[PDB]
Amino acid sequence: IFWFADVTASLKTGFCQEIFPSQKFTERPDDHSVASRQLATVECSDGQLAACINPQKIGAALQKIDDWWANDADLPLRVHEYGANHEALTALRHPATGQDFYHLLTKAEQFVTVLESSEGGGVELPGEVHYLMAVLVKGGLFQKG
Amino acid sequence: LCTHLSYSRSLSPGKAVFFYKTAESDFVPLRIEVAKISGQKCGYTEGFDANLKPKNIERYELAYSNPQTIEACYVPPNVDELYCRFSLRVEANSMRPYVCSNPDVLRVMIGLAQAYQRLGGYNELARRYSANVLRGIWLWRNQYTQGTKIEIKTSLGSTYHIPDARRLSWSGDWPELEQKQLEQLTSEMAKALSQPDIFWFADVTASLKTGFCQEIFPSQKFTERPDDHSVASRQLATVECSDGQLAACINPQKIGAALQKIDDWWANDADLPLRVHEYGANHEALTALRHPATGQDFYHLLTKAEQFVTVLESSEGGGVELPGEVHYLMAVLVKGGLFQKG
Amino acid sequence: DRQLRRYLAPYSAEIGVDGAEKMALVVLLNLTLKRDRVESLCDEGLARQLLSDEGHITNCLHTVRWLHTHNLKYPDARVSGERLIINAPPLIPGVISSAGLPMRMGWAHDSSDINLAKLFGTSFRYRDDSTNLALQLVARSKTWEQALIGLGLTQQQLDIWCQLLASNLENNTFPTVVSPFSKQVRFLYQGNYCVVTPVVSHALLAQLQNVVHEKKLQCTYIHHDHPASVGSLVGALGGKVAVLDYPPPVNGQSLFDRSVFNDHVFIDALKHVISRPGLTRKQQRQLRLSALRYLRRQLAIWLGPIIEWRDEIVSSGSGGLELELITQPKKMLPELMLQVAGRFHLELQNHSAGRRFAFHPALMAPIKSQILWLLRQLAYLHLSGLTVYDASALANPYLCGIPSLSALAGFCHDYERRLQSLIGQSVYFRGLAWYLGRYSLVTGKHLPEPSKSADPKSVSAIRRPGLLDGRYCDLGMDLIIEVHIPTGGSLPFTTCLDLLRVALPARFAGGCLHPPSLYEEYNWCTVYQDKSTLFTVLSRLPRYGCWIYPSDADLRSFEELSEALALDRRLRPVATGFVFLEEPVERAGSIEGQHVYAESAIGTALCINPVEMRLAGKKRFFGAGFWQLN
Repeated sequence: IFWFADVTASLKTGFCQEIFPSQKFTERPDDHSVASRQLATVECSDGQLAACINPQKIGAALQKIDDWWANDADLPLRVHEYGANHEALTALRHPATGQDFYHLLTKAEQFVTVLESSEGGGVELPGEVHYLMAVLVKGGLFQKG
Repeated sequence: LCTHLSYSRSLSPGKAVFFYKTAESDFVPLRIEVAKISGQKCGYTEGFDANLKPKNIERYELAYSNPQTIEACYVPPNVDELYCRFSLRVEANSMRPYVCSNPDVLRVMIGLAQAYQRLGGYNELARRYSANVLRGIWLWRNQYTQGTKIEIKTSLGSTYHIPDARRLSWSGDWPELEQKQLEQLTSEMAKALSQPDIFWFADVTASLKTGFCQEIFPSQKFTERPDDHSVASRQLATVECSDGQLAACINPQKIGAALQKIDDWWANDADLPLRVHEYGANHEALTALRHPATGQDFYHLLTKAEQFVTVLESSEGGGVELPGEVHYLMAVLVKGGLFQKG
Repeated sequence: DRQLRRYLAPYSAEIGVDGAEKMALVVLLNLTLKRDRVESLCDEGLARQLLSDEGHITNCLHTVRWLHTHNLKYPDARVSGERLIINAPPLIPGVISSAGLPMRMGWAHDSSDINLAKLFGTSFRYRDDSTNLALQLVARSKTWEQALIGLGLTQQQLDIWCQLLASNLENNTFPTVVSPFSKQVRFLYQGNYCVVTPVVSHALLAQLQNVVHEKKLQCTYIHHDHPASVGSLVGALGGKVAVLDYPPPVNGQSLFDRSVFNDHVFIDALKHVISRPGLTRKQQRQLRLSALRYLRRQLAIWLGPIIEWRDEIVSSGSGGLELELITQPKKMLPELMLQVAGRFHLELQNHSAGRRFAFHPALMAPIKSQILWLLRQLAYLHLSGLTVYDASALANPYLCGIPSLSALAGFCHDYERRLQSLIGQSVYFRGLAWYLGRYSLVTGKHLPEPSKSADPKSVSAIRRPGLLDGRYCDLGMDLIIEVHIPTGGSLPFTTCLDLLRVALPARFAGGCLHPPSLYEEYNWCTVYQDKSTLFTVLSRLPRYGCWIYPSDADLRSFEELSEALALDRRLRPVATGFVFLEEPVERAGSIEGQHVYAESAIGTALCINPVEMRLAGKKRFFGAGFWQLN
């Protein structure tokens, strides 16, 4: 199925309101000549530059749907194999808890067995199955077993 | 057989380039850009050791970022069509061994190629190669468009046009005024492949209708890991244009590997077709479908030529009698290589 | 000090040991251990202990069997078979080679040995010549034997070793068969074909590693995985080997003649048209007509560069009238007569002598008539536009730059054979010329196809043969071939032009060769039987390209090359061919007929700008601009 969406939003603003585009990750300066803070732009077909937000910066927001830990939903995390929380500089699914992706990846034979025995169509799917599927959607490398 | 035997390659393509048009100039290159990103600390050995034995780190140690440097490429705002093109030459070069150390082996390989030609069979190879051009599978990961058009010109004056390539399958039957062009193209190529002293040259262009700022996937370079941290870990291939600017491209052998993906002769179960390989290598599953232990590989089959020629000579021809083993072997000779120590 | 290990390394200058034979045996024996186990190479005790271990020394004596002068494994560790020991070929005045260097040996076999091989294969300067430990003991050099017995060796142990050590250097100096992973290429020699296999010279490569760093030459580095599996030198250099890098170096003005009016005869001619009474009709007509013929020529000359501009530009593919009105259709030209005649008088008006003639009534009709006439009148195998993808930019293991010339000579001939099988008449190529319009270096390296099973049987896993470090580039180039037909009657026909397109090979310098693109096609395969027409067209080439010419200078070393390159800016080193190590023989494994070993020949060439031959003239171009074999 070749599916596309095209999303446009309109912002009603202030008289001369400040705008916040993506920043560059820069090298340490030592020339006293390069800006200490630099913004990201794109090149238009006519040669002008324009402010933008990076692809993965949009994506980090869209995939922020993880509130399956600790039996208390609170606010959702960005899906991460170790449950990283950037605001508090910590990790919710530390390997020491048994709650991370890698511990769970090894029980697949048992999950299939349960799903097959279940009825479904309802609310019976457990948090551990949803988490796993969410990670497979943000695909990456799962190697060196 | 003999100590030395080899063939050169009979079907060779060019380097493909991406570009677009403007109202001010007819050829503007698509180009690549480089940038710093903030990555994740994830995966095994990052947190576990041995076989699932957690290693001793503090909780906060995985919340840190992992920076990386990559190259990337995007279509700029407001470009309605992206164009890609390449050249193709085909030579009837499987009729004779590049080298052969034994006159008795040589006369036999010659006999076989000719016995095959007159019964039909080059049409079969041409049909398969032709299908892969018109389907568009040589765009690899860039096939996901809102509409794809393919146009071909040749040195004989013909022109072919596929109004929309997105639906042509490997297995099935094509729409009218498409099925027909496949037949006509097959004829030009079937001849080019087997009859010498015909110069043939093709020019294949296509157009892609894209999204607002869609990502594009050109060929990647093979590199060493830099030790500097100021040099990109993922570097993309570009070609120099006549004006001195660089543009994104796809490498010749990457186009080639796609065109020859025609082998659905294995195990009497077609599935999807493989890239022709002497051992039936399957890259997706990391295995081999014509393992020497089965008797199904090229090297076992290379010794049955005397039996095959005998059959080809005794057969009436023009029918459906040609076996999988003869077709396979001819396909391998077309992708020539080193067949020594026989 | 690590500097001692540096000076004993194969890539460093040799050092003298005269009068120090005792400590030389101690240091050289101590080098046979891993660096982690040795606090000093100067400990006499460790040496006396190592010397008493017949097994350790026996393992060291065994490495002698594979000492070589030339390394058959250098580019590819997979080559298996015997060593090669040959005295350097006679010096050729025009070629850089091992012929001018002294005798040296190296070692290659197992990865494990490296340390154990250092006892006998390490060279040094002695009695003011180049030697090593194995040679001094085999030759019965008493000073070394007296020191060695003094360090604890029994006379009986030495009497036996002198024999076994000598025996290891007395046989297996030439391979029995050609190894299956070696290179084989074939060319004509003395009227027939011979297969050539190149090999790298140990002495020559080791010297280059020192010269480029000391003389500050342009260079780069080639990597080798598993250095211990390729050789003494590559291991010592940590898998990074230096090579040379010398790539190729890739109006509002009047269009009118600058001196047609500077001829005193022109002035006289005018006077003759004006003429004089007193003569007979025949006399007047003869003088008049002669003057007119002269002037006619001058009219053709005067507009010459202008007409030249037209023909060149229009045929090949702003705004001033003397430029735009000529660009127009030739049929229109007659209507410019009055304008040309006007300009003519003006040009005379602006000249020091023409002030007596311009706009004089007498010259009106004459000038106009001859111009009108002129206006009414106005009204070798060349391969162009070739593109090569992925050409090999590494000519020989010593030099990066312009692709090896041996490859172009090769190309000319495969093309000739293909054409000869198409045309019944004999066809032969005397010379071949090379022009460079585009040169782009491509970074990275190719990944090999998985053609090797992980295990021969009962395994369904595929492995990668190995990886190499090479250099590649893309080219754009034209060729001008001097084609000759022996038969009195020739075939200058369209049929032959088609056959010339068909015969064209698809392979060049290891890369892929293509014609100019179809959508913009012109006649890329024209033929000329006139030096004047062909040279005139060639003078029109873009100024940013290069012609490559043969050089005159004779160089016998890299130091002489360094000076020649410091002085010129047009000079570049190139690969030119091969130098034989032995006479051609019959040998098992040869592709076709006789087989011979050789080493690469390094020579030079010149890079000439299109502007320099526009001035040099067709005479110098057709004498010097064409290359040949022998």
